[PDB]
Amino acid sequence: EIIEAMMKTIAVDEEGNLDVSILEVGKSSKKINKIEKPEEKVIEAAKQAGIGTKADIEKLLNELKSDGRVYEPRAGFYRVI
Amino acid sequence: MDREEMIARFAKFLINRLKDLLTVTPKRSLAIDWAHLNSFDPELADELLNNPEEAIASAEDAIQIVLREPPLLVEREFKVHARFYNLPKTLLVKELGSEHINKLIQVEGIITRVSEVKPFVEKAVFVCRDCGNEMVRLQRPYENLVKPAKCDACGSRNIELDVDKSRFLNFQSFRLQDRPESLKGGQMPRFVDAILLDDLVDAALPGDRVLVTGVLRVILEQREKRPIFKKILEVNHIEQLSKEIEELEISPEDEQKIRELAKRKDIVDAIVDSIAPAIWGHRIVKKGIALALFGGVQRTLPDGTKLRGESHVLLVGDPGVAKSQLLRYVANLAPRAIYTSGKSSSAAGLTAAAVRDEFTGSWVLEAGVLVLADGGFALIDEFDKMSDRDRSAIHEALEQQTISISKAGITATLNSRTTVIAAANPKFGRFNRHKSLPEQLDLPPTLLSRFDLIFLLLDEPDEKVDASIAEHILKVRRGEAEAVTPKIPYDLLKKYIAYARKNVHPVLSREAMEEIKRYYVKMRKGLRRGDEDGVQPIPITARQLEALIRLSEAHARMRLSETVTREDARAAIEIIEAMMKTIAVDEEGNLDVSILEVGKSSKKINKIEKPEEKVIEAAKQAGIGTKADIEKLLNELKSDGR
Ligand SMILES: Nc1ncnc2c1ncn2[C@@H]1O[C@H](COP(=O)(O)OP(=O)(O)O)[C@@H](O)[C@H]1O
Repeated sequence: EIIEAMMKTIAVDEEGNLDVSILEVGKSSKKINKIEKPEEKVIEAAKQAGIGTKADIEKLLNELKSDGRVYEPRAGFYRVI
Repeated sequence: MDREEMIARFAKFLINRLKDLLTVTPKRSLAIDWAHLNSFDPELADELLNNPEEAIASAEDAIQIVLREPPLLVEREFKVHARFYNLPKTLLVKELGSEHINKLIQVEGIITRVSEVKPFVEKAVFVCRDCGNEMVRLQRPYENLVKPAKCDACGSRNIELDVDKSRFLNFQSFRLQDRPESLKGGQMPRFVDAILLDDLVDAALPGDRVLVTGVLRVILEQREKRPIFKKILEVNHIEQLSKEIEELEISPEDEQKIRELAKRKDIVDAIVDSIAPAIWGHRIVKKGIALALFGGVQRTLPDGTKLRGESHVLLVGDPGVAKSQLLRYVANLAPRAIYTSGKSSSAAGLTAAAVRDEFTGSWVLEAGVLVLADGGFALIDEFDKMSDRDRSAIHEALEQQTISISKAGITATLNSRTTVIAAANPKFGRFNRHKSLPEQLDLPPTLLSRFDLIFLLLDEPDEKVDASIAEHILKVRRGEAEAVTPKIPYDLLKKYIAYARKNVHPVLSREAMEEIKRYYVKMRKGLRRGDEDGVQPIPITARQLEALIRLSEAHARMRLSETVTREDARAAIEIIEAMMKTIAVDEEGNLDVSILEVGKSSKKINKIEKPEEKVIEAAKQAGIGTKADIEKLLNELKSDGR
């Protein structure tokens, strides 16, 4: 009951994934970052695949710049590395 | 004390030992035995351990007289260093303390660090124009800079060094640590820095078992206190340790029960169940580790090459499958095992590297876990998180079993004859069954071509396999007897592995040769016809054929059989076929992963795909891939600039 009440008050995931180990959920996080990682796939894959909203993909491509998943030498054009 | 009398006593004991030296003139040293001197003159041999400063000097001048007096006397009286290789007691690096200072000791261990061939001046003649030219202030190579404050002859202070008349000698400083084979029980890698002189320099490499016997000297490196700050063993003689002392020994009463255990039925099943009894399942992984412990025969061909005799294992899987625990139980079960992590906690944590010492700033070659465990095992946990320097040298240490470093003024090659039973974690958190192994593994694709066994300890939810592991963990926590205890005790099994890796050397038989041949040709043409008009898949490579023979000989050595029985070669096929499913089979067809990938499809699509608003549409109606697949294809192409 303590373990059950802990998982409920945390809301760790929809399917109860162990986000405490990877800091990512399979459905809402791992599936999106797997499909995400001129600008061919930056504009096309964001539309025909329906990966997410404009604000949702913006934070993912931003975090991809730090982890090394999206590289863009120039500001006008952005690419995925 | 009675130095002149000791010279006469040394000359009395000195003559068959000096007789062969009288023949060989270029020999610049003389190997003298302490037990021989103890038989001739026990009181003289006792002074060797008590006052080694006056004993070595008096013995050198004494044997010089025993050299010039008889015939065949050399013209130039070359320096004859008294090398006492044998001693009545053998000390340990951990047992060594401040009590044995200025005493002739014989400490055993393994060399980890070593310096270059640094020349040092023996007779430091200082050039003083005013006066006092040939004056010598005898300095030792480890000692600090010696400089007189004033000339006693004329009172001048114009002091300088005369390196034209100075007689320089060779000098090398190494680090002797505890042997990880047996002295690792103390769990303290204590070190005693030692020095080397002429005929001792370049006499041993790092990661080698040596038995040094010298005088324990001291050095006042710091001026913060009058007492010494660091002790340095002045090595008088160096010698590599014998085989019996550097290998596991078995009692004669145990040699009978080890042979009795070999005659016991289902010996293979007993050893598999005896390896990590706490963890549930993974019997294929347990048998694969068992084949790695009883490594194959290592033979050398007369053509110069040496056939490999090790089987490296890699345990890839999601977190929570007790893949790190499997590297623990084997760490204590294996005879010579160094349990370590992939994290580069030191400059030479994984592979031997070069680092400048803190004493004189000179680069010293420090060994690693793949060097100290030579002729043994090295269980590397978290193999996917390694430094770039270690990742570049493991490609050679796993196949050629050599580590050739030629940087930082240190050029040499080591012997990395270790069985790397490693375990890596996927860089995506959990391993996906829809992607190949190097796609989710941080290890390079060429590095995977070295491991003979790669098991996938994946986590799969199933009511049958989860209810068994749940009740098994409960039995382990409850303290159940048969749930934690092995069928073969760890103490006896540790000797059983050393007995097989030393005495039993199986040889291939005609029955097993036909089984290895029929299996290799059976895999051929398994999937090559599939990917026609392009890169045809190679289901099995000749590299894996050598790995199959190593596993077939591993199963014969585990049974303590001097021949590879047809049943032994069949057992290695099941383990290979089981790994096939993990990689290169039962996944993207055969040839999967291989060197880099199956290519059957990926490579095939690569050649077809090979201001870009037109090329995205061109790939659409081409039908080579869906809009989602052709999207992810160019992300990997943009990664390499394509
Ligand atoms: N077959 C098994 N039997 C018993 N315990 C297991 C088994 N598989 C996984 N475990 C459990 O997994 C937990 C973590 O093990 P660990 O060695 O840390 O795996 P990893 O390092 O991959 O996370 C342990 O508490 C252990 O009890």
